[PDB]
Amino acid sequence: KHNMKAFLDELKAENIKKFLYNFTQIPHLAGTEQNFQLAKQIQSQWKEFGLDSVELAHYDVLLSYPNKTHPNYISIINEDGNEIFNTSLFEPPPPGYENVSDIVPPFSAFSPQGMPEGDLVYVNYARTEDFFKLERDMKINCSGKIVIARYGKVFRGNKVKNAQLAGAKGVILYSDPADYFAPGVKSYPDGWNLPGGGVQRGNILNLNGAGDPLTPGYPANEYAYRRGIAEAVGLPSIPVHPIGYYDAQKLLEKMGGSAPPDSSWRGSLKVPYNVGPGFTGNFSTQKVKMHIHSTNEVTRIYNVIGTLRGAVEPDRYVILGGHRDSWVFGGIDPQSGAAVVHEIVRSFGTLKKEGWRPRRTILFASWDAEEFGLLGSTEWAEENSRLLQERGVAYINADSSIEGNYTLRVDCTPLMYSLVHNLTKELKSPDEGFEGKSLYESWTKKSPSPEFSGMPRISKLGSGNDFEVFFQRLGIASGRARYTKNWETNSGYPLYHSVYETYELVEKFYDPMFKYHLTVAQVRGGMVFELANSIVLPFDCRDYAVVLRKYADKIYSISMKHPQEMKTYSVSFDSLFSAVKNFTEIASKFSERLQDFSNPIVLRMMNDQLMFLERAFIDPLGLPDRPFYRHVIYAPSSHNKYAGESFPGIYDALFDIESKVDPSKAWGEVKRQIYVAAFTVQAAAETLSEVA
Amino acid sequence: KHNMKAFLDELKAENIKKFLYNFTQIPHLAGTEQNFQLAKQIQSQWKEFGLDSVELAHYDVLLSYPNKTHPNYISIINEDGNEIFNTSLFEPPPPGYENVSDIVPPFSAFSPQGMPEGDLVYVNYARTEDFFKLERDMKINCSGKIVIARYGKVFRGNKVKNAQLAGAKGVILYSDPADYFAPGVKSYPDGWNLPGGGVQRGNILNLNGAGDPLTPGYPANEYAYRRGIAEAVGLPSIPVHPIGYYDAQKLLEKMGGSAPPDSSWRGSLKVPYNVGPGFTGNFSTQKVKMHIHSTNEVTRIYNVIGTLRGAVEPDRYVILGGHRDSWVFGGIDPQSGAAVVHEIVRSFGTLKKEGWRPRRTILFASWDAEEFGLLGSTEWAEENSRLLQERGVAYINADSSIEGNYTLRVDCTPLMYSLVHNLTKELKSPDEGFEGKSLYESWTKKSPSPEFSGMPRISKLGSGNDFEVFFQRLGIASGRARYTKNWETNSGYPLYHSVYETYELVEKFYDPMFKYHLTVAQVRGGMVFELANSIVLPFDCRDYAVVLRKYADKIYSISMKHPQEMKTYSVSFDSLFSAVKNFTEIASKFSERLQDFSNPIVLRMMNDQLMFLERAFIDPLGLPDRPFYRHVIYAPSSHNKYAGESFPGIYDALFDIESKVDPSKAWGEVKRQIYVAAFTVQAAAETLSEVA
Ligand SMILES: *[C@@H]1O[C@H](CO)[C@@H](O[C@@H]2O[C@H](CO)[C@@H](O[C@@H]3O[C@H](CO[C@H]4O[C@H](CO)[C@@H](O)[C@H](O)[C@@H]4O)[C@@H](O)[C@H](O[C@H]4O[C@H](CO)[C@@H](O)[C@H](O)[C@@H]4O)[C@@H]3O)[C@H](O)[C@H]2NC(C)=O)[C@H](O)[C@H]1NC(C)=O
Ligand SMILES: *[C@@H]1O[C@H](CO)[C@@H](O[C@@H]2O[C@H](CO)[C@@H](O[C@@H]3O[C@H](CO[C@H]4O[C@H](CO)[C@@H](O)[C@H](O)[C@@H]4O)[C@@H](O)[C@H](O[C@H]4O[C@H](CO)[C@@H](O)[C@H](O)[C@@H]4O)[C@@H]3O)[C@H](O)[C@H]2NC(C)=O)[C@H](O)[C@H]1NC(C)=O
Ligand SMILES: O=C(O)CC[C@H](NP(=O)(O)OCCC[C@H](NC(=O)CC[C@H](NC(=O)c1ccc(F)cc1)C(=O)O)C(=O)O)C(=O)O
Ligand SMILES: O=C(O)CC[C@H](NP(=O)(O)OCCC[C@H](NC(=O)CC[C@H](NC(=O)c1ccc(F)cc1)C(=O)O)C(=O)O)C(=O)O
Ligand SMILES: *[C@@H]1O[C@H](CO)[C@@H](O[C@@H]2O[C@H](CO)[C@@H](O[C@@H]3O[C@H](CO)[C@@H](O)[C@H](O)[C@@H]3O)[C@H](O)[C@H]2NC(C)=O)[C@H](O)[C@H]1NC(C)=O
Ligand SMILES: *[C@@H]1O[C@H](CO)[C@@H](O[C@@H]2O[C@H](CO)[C@@H](O[C@@H]3O[C@H](CO)[C@@H](O)[C@H](O)[C@@H]3O)[C@H](O)[C@H]2NC(C)=O)[C@H](O)[C@H]1NC(C)=O
Ligand SMILES: *[C@@H]1O[C@H](CO[C@@H]2O[C@@H](C)[C@@H](O)[C@@H](O)[C@@H]2O)[C@@H](O[C@@H]2O[C@H](CO)[C@@H](O)[C@H](O)[C@H]2NC(C)=O)[C@H](O)[C@H]1NC(C)=O
Ligand SMILES: *[C@@H]1O[C@H](CO[C@@H]2O[C@@H](C)[C@@H](O)[C@@H](O)[C@@H]2O)[C@@H](O[C@@H]2O[C@H](CO)[C@@H](O)[C@H](O)[C@H]2NC(C)=O)[C@H](O)[C@H]1NC(C)=O
Ligand SMILES: *[C@@H]1O[C@H](CO[C@@H]2O[C@@H](C)[C@@H](O)[C@@H](O)[C@@H]2O)[C@@H](O[C@@H]2O[C@H](CO)[C@@H](O)[C@H](O)[C@H]2NC(C)=O)[C@H](O)[C@H]1NC(C)=O
Ligand SMILES: *[C@@H]1O[C@H](CO[C@@H]2O[C@@H](C)[C@@H](O)[C@@H](O)[C@@H]2O)[C@@H](O[C@@H]2O[C@H](CO)[C@@H](O)[C@H](O)[C@H]2NC(C)=O)[C@H](O)[C@H]1NC(C)=O
Ligand SMILES: *[C@@H]1O[C@H](CO)[C@@H](O[C@@H]2O[C@H](CO)[C@@H](O)[C@H](O)[C@H]2NC(C)=O)[C@H](O)[C@H]1NC(C)=O
Ligand SMILES: *[C@@H]1O[C@H](CO)[C@@H](O[C@@H]2O[C@H](CO)[C@@H](O)[C@H](O)[C@H]2NC(C)=O)[C@H](O)[C@H]1NC(C)=O
Ligand SMILES: *[C@@H]1O[C@H](CO)[C@@H](O)[C@H](O)[C@H]1NC(C)=O
Ligand SMILES: *[C@@H]1O[C@H](CO)[C@@H](O)[C@H](O)[C@H]1NC(C)=O
Ligand SMILES: *[C@@H]1O[C@H](CO)[C@@H](O)[C@H](O)[C@H]1NC(C)=O
Ligand SMILES: *[C@@H]1O[C@H](CO)[C@@H](O)[C@H](O)[C@H]1NC(C)=O
Ligand SMILES: [Ca+2]
Ligand SMILES: [Ca+2]
Ligand SMILES: [Cl-]
Ligand SMILES: [Cl-]
Ligand SMILES: [Zn+2]
Ligand SMILES: [Zn+2]
Ligand SMILES: [Zn+2]
Ligand SMILES: [Zn+2]
Repeated sequence: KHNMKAFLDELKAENIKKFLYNFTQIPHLAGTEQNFQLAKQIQSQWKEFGLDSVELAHYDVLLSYPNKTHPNYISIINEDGNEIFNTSLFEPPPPGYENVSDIVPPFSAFSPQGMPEGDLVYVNYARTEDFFKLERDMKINCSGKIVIARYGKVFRGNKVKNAQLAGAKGVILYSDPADYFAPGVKSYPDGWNLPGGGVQRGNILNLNGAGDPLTPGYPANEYAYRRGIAEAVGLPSIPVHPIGYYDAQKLLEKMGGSAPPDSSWRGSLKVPYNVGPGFTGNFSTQKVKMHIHSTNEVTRIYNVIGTLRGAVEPDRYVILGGHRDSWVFGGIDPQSGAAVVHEIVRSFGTLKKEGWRPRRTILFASWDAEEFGLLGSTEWAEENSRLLQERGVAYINADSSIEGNYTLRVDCTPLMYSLVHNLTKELKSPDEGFEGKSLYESWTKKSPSPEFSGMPRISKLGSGNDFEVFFQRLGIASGRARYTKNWETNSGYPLYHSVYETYELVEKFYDPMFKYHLTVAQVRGGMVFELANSIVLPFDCRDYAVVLRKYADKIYSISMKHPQEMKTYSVSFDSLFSAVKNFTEIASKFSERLQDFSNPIVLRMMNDQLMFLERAFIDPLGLPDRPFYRHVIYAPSSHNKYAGESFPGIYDALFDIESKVDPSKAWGEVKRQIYVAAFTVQAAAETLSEVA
Repeated sequence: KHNMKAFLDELKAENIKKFLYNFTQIPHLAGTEQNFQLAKQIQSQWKEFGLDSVELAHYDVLLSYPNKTHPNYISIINEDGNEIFNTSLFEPPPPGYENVSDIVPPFSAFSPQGMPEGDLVYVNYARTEDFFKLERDMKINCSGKIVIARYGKVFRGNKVKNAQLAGAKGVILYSDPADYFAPGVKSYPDGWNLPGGGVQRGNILNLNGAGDPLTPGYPANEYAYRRGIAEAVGLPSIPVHPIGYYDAQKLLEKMGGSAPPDSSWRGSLKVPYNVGPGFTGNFSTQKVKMHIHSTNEVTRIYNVIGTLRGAVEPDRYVILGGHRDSWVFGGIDPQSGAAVVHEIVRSFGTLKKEGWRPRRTILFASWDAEEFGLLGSTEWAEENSRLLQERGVAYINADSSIEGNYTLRVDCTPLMYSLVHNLTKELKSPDEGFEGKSLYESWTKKSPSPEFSGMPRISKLGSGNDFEVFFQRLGIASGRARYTKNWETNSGYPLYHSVYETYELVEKFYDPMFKYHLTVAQVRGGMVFELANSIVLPFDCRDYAVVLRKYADKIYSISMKHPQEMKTYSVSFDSLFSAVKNFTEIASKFSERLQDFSNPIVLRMMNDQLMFLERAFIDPLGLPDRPFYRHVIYAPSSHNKYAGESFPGIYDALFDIESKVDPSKAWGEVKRQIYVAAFTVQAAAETLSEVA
């Protein structure tokens, strides 16, 4: 039989292992020849595997690279202008890779050039609340200072935006052992921890879903009109550079000024974690100098797009996509995901060769330039937005398959919750101590839902990955799954975006039997299989009703911290709860009809109502000042692009509202967002009513 | 048989006559009790007629009314402040209506209040080119002057916007006999011309598709957040009032200053048509004073929505909509259209009672507050935008059925051209001298296409009516048809928006046998019938390809008036012509497939490609500073809301470009619009490619 079981059984751990090794021998940095060559290899193999069509879709987008002959570094300088300490120019390469060419040295992609010199301020994680603490409580002024921040907690682009708004003239990012060195584990190559010379690369843009900085709204094709750099979206205005903790210790150890305000500001280095500004008495005339000479350059990038045409609904697309570009070797990020995609394509193709086809079209994507701001997926979705809008059933992401070996992690739209529960009950757990048990059982035991007994935790979609354009801009039901660590005995994984993130890292420490990779291939591949083949789309609208009520309770509880203002300005959540109540009623009735209808028009009408339900949460006017975040229920947090926020329009209107100098105007805007949200929830509900 | 012929034969001229009489006995001004009562009558009758459901959809929107106890008027005042001449407070009512209550006196809806006093400047039609002529050629400064403009040529809202941008402190609008009095015809009640005491009512907003001024983007429902008046969309900032030509003559006769620049500035009154400023020597100390006391008030409005559920595709909507609110009696505008809609509903219902149903759902609408800015249709489309976006096949408008008795006038998307040709070849001409001939033959003879022998003229959609939200905002294929005058022996019709526009006007002078009304009911009703019942949607994509090439030629020819700048800034139309060429190729191939496929999924897939083709021309970012005009091929002209402009983004970027003080920036923006247009044409084309 050609059924999900056939598809699943054909997936092999050893294949995924072979593909991961194959993809991680040399760096595949976006816009380089090596990553174009990998694209052509993947294109060829997907054709060999049996896909109907496999094309490259290329764009010319703004990328950023260090200058090979003018290296980036940071100094402590003395009064005579002698640079008495310099940060490293590269990470010591790991065993056996010491002769590998083209390893990009650590840098912050899209930093402007500059050589600012000044006094340091330490800002903890550079989060919104860290700057509140500095400015409001500690009375420390960052204006004209170089800020040093530890990586962790939030997306590094938000840190830079926060430092810029505080008036900083530069930012130094560093990896603190508190956040990147698990106690009792050895650093690479002897364990999975970050060595003192290791450094996290990464872009520092604030694109808010725009895609290529020069072409917001439109694909960066051969005739595209480009904004001038001064009008580009999301570039930082101050120099930024990342360092490791050996180098950070040399920068922090001399810090004077104010003590850290409390223990949450202290990392693990043997330094006082003084906030500054500047150095203690004897060193008070020394300064910090950055030297950044990276350049932004419009560069060609290549997505691979594979199509497996549907037998019955070829105009309905289920998309499995993940990136291919990496900072260096991409042992975890993204090649552990890309190897799983490759095996999934291979398995679907085996079935296709035996005469099978999925009901709906499956599209497979290898995205480029994800690490530079989700550029490849976003340009392609801009090019194809009309097809995606009217035909996109779902998008399943496929970045890093593992960040740990403890349990599953799933983030998805509520419309997929029931699909994911059902699938994981039919998969075997690969966990020690759960042999013969389902993945659902092990996952539920290791990661219980905070709200329901006997259910697992499933998180909201945030961002920082290639689903953002499909979900938050276009309103296509989206999901992701991977294996993760125990968050209660441990900040991602330590070697993230370092030269040390290699094939050996995965093979030796994360997943030597490739059983977690295989489990992840079964979950992603199985979701795609069900989405593409189920007669009725496997979305349960009733799960959206439950979460909408949870999010309405949550946003109301935030507002209710301000009872006097709610009285004064007549701020009511009645309309939103009314909309949520109606959504619950209409969804329940729709579910009954879905169960209770041989009629393919009624089916397809009902599948269309299912497919367009996520779409109904899109507001074509976008959220305030973020026109590419159009989904009214979910947006990336304005304080941390990685985290999802629910009812983001209302959340941001209420955020720090007590500090707004015109409360009438601020509360007016809260009420406006309540209206927009109530209206959108009711409008989405009405898409599930009888159509005439 | 239940076929189009049965539907058509059931339509009766005498019914349409009865309904028109019934709808025009008293005024039905938006937001008044009489128009709520008419809504309830129509709702009841549509139910009686056999529709499946008939509901009222109400909204609370900003309307504008004169103050009953503080009348609007205009004076000439002398130096002592004595008002030596006052304009009329009302139009002399026509025979038999002298005791009719609740006739709103002439006013410009949404005028702010004020009593400005100053010197007059005559500005011809107050068009963009008229103000160019004043300011650039004649060196006449309108700043601080009251401007007087004749109605005609362009939408009166554009006149007011133009006068405001010229610095005018007030506007007087008047009906010149040149534009409202056909030579050799008597004025009402003895003929169809405008009497000297007649006055044209009408709103003067510049909404650019926003709908209710206080709620752009969202329906004005019971919990809606409203903008404060100062942030409202589209309100004028200077007082405006309309007068008739008896009163205009008294204002114009004393005018001094500069002679009119040429004969195109002279109307038909016995006055010199001097431009001013101010009066000739003896009267030079007299001024003009306006007194405007109208108020804007949020007011409830009611649309009637009738549903005739489709038998096979109930989730596909064909909409027949037209307004019900009138300035006074609405003898032509809108009740000649509304009576035709009523008869169309009656006929469809007769068939429904015999067991027939259309393939697709037909929705019938009686829109409210059209005369105050398309408010009823726009709020309802804002409320239902998700349903309309994903399910709207077409929108057929149904305002005034007659503006003359000469020939047909059709304005529609190119996707309907072939539908309209085919239908009109199957209808009888009602014209004298064409008995036994088709409507196509008479229409083609009387109104030949400017480009093709043996074809009739079909115009682009402009705006100023209830299709605007469906077509320019939402991208639903739209059309309209009516009977019109011979534009070559004659500015709409003379009695437009006057108390004299009555049932008797129509019955005595326009259409005594109601045969033109009947023809129009056959065309509108027949279009709806074919759209709702044809197995394959009756849209020919190839007709869009032909017009796109015409519009590309046209916009290129405008640019080519500036060869030096095109060289300097490297401005190429290559990408747009390439996109148009591709559209032509892909449409041709799609047409072959459409002809060449028992498979209802392929059919519906193909019908979806047909339905979403108009949709593909929508850009979700809108046109510059006009976010509700989203269609990239067609928008209302920025100089005249009534006229459609093709490639409006490029057109506006090129408009008066030689007067821009930064040519590099201006030509940059031309190139940007070329890119947006090329991309959108190519993207629309690709929706017609094989789907996988
Ligand atoms: C959740 O779903 C429910 C439906 O189960 C929706 O209920 C609607 O709520 C609105 C707003 O509260 C009601 O609006 C009211 O409508 C009255 C007229 O309704 C009649 O006519 C319409 C159309 O003809 C029919 O649909 C309806 O069946 C009735 O026959 C108005 O008269 C009301 O206005 C008056 O009172 C208000 C409030 O005090 C005053 O402000 C006004 O000035 C005026 O005096 C009012 O507008 C509507 O009737 C309800 N529909 C129902 C029950 O079917 C909820 O709106 C929905 N939630 C959300 C968030 O959308
Ligand atoms: C109307 O429809 C036609 C198709 O019939 C489209 O034609 C495309 O035109 C674009 C832009 O001109 C071509 O873009 C070029 O692609 C080359 C690579 O193409 C190959 O690879 C892709 C994917 O792998 C395949 O789709 C394709 O079949 C080829 O195998 C690039 O190398 C070109 O860039 C180089 O030259 C340019 C121009 O001198 C330089 O600026 C660059 O720096 C670089 O050196 C270029 O990008 C594309 O190949 C065409 N597709 C075809 C013929 O199938 C039109 O674009 C379309 N019109 C519009 C408005 O969309
Ligand atoms: O330009 C961009 O937008 C991104 C480019 C690039 N993307 P790339 O480097 O390819 O991928 C980074 C994705 C990090 C993200 N973190 C998160 O989602 C962590 C967010 C965090 N949640 C969690 O940490 C979390 C952990 C365990 C669990 F069971 C559930 C949740 C939170 O909600 O606060 C994740 O793990 O999915 C980059 O981040 O540099
Ligand atoms: O607020 C609004 O937007 C409109 C409210 C209200 N709408 P309401 O009062 O209900 O309806 C007014 C519609 C006038 C429009 N003129 C036009 O389309 C004339 C535009 C004109 N074309 C023509 O005059 C024309 C004539 C004959 C023919 F065979 C083809 C075209 C042009 O292109 O320059 C028409 O005839 O369709 C109003 O105009 O006051
Ligand atoms: C996840 O798995 C569950 C459990 O199998 C699925 O729910 C089940 O769905 C089936 C199929 O529609 C329901 O069967 C129906 O039962 C009713 C009578 O109770 C009858 O009217 C129908 O003819 C049919 O036999 C079943 O009740 C339902 N079980 C539940 C809700 O507990 C669920 O659909 C799956 N989720 C997916 C696929 O997203
Ligand atoms: C308007 O009326 C015209 C004339 O009837 C319609 O065009 C005609 O459409 C029919 C139906 O598809 C075409 O018939 C086909 O002919 C080809 C062989 O030539 C064959 O492959 C098919 O099996 C079928 O018999 C016909 O050719 C075509 N005539 C033309 C283009 O001159 C047109 O579709 C109508 N427009 C509408 C309904 O919007
Ligand atoms: C990248 O940097 C190179 C080299 O920079 C030089 O060496 C550095 C260590 C430092 O001393 C710089 O100031 C030096 O210029 C740049 O190449 C130079 O460009 C200038 C013209 O701007 C030229 O006169 C120099 O001779 C070049 N020097 C060398 C060694 O080639 C180059 O511009 C930078 N690449 C970029 C910005 O993309
Ligand atoms: C820290 O580095 C500076 C600069 O060194 C140069 O740039 C580095 C990135 C690396 O590529 C070096 O090889 C380059 O020479 C050192 O200061 C320079 O020292 C040289 C030779 O002594 C002198 O002629 C230059 O003028 C200096 N440049 C500057 C900008 O001062 C410095 O010695 C290093 N400090 C330490 C402690 O190693
Ligand atoms: C509409 O106008 C009335 C009446 O206006 C009065 O009569 C005019 C001819 C002129 O002389 C005005 O200045 C007069 O006020 C308004 O009613 C008046 O409102 C004021 C309070 O603002 C009150 O003191 C007066 O007595 C009222 N006069 C009468 C006759 O009722 C009314 O405000 C206006 N309606 C609106 C603005 O909606
Ligand atoms: C033109 O009208 C003004 C004002 O008349 C008032 O408002 C009109 C709309 C109408 O409703 C009249 O009945 C009102 O009296 C006349 O000037 C007024 O004259 C009266 C009585 O003579 C005097 O007491 C007022 O103060 C005047 N008001 C003003 C504003 O001047 C004027 O006479 C009329 N001119 C002509 C030629 O008829
Ligand atoms: C990754 O695997 C691919 C596919 O097997 C290898 O590319 C092939 O290499 C052989 C030997 O050079 C060639 O004959 C084939 O033409 C290649 N096939 C392609 C490109 O599709 C590639 O060498 C492997 N890379 C590494 C680093 O092991
Ligand atoms: C317009 O026609 C309607 C429908 O016939 C008339 O309304 C009816 O009037 C009769 C007599 O008053 C009532 O018994 C019915 O209840 C009404 N039917 C409705 C409202 O659906 C209406 O009187 C006519 N108007 C004019 C001005 O002639
Ligand atoms: C911080 O520092 C600069 C002076 O160097 C000043 O201009 C700026 O306004 C200061 N801000 C605060 C809040 O003190
Ligand atoms: C793999 O799992 C084991 C067993 O719990 C654990 O001790 C080890 O830390 C895990 N490795 C990684 C990289 O998380
Ligand atoms: C028109 O008139 C006023 C002076 O009353 C002046 O301020 C304005 O700038 C003038 N404009 C031109 C173009 O002369
Ligand atoms: C009706 O048609 C006749 C015959 O051409 C014409 O003389 C008359 O002007 C027309 N009436 C109107 C209102 O256009
Ligand atoms: Ca772009
Ligand atoms: Ca609105
Ligand atoms: Cl992922
Ligand atoms: Cl019309
Ligand atoms: Zn990644
Ligand atoms: Zn990454
Ligand atoms: Zn009208
Ligand atoms: Zn009108």
